[PDB]
Amino acid sequence: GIRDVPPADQEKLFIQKLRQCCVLFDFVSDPLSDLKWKEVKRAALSEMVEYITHNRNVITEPIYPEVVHMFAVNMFRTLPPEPTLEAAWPHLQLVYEFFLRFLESPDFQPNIAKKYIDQKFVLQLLELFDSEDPRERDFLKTTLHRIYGKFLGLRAYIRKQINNIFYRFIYETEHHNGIAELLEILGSIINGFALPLKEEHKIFLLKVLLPLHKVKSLSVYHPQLAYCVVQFLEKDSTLTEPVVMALLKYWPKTHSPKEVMFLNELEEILDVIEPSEFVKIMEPLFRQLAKCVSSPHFQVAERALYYWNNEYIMSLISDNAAKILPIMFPSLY
Amino acid sequence: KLDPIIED
Repeated sequence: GIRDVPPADQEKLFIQKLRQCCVLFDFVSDPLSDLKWKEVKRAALSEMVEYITHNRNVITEPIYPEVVHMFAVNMFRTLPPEPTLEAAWPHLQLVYEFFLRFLESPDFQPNIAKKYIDQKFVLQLLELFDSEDPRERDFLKTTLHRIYGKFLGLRAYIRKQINNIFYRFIYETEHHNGIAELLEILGSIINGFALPLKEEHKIFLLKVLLPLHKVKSLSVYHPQLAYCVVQFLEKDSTLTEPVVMALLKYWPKTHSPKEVMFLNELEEILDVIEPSEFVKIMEPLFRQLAKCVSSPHFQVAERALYYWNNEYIMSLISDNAAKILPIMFPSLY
Repeated sequence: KLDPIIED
């Protein structure tokens, strides 16, 4: 290991390995090519992971630019046009692992690192969320979460650029492989919002999160989206009417199994709803619920019927029985 | 899974 040469020589050798790992190998054209050198690079990456994991005061000031340059050269690249996996994963996996341990080390000083981990770095990182490889997206997700946490100065930039990605997805391409992972990061951020909610965030709910419900591939990221929406209503109950009315607007207009995820989101909203907000939206909500109960899709009908077994929802229905019963049972009440 | 991040 690096640990086994004299302490005077260790930084030099560490830098030397980081630079060797800037050599890039092709795993696609000829997959049996250069196996000896590929292994040399894998072992060097693995050695550097161990070295920063098991030693202290080894991330010195000259290490920072070398680490960031090594990451960039390996990771910032044009992406190709069940899932398609990244053939270079045997190396990229270890670069992600090492960079993560770099960020999480007790030696790590954000006041030094911020000179190299900047808006440009975050821009290029965020482009990689469109990777087809779910393992890459998973490492990216964790990495960006760590960066957002440790770099206060980058937080506004990260939020804005995720919004740019979301806007292009909604209004242009309707195709992006990592919406779910980005919403997962946003969920953790929304949960930490202070009160009262900044106007920036309410705009983000109303202009970004709600319109995400209209994109045809919604089912891929819907659980993560619902979680973000519910967190907003736990923070500020006065946003209930615009959220519920928008959800009702985006509700499928043919009977569909996709209504199941809409019923899930809506029940999760009702679980945190205030009685006075409930009365505002109960009539349109239960008109939709009545249609779902009568759905010719068995799973939709059953799913809607379960609302009656939610004790809290039933207490709200029962306190407003005179207005809700005639909607749920027109030929009776 | 991801820990909350407190606004600051």
